Amino acid sequence: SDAGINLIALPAFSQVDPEVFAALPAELQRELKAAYDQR
Amino acid sequence: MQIFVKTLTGKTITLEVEPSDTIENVKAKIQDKEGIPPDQQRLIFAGKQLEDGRTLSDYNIQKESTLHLVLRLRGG
Ligand code: NI
Ligand code: NI
Ligand code: NI
Repeated sequence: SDAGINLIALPAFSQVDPEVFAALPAELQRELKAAYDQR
Repeated sequence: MQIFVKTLTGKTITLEVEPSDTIENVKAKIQDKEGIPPDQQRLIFAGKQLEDGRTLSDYNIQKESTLHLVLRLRGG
């Protein structure tokens, strides 16, 4: 059940709005890129 | 006034706020609509991560502005 956190926090890669990802700080971007590669 | 909160998908959440509202107050309104605890919410404006103790006017967030919402991943 603990898997529910990332089901909401990390939407499918194909659904990410590029303009939203670009508005994030660089550290947040790297944190998200790293999390998507571990899926 | 009205502001917009927007996730990684572009999902948009409309909020009624005042410039004196703190960032914690905004995350509380977000919890009322989305059911996400405020500690797991990260709000971003002008490329910077916003601090809960400050207000919208402290960050020069005016009417019809867009804040970006990124939830915390598990563990963090
Ligand atoms: Ni977009
Ligand atoms: Ni939602
Ligand atoms: Ni807080």
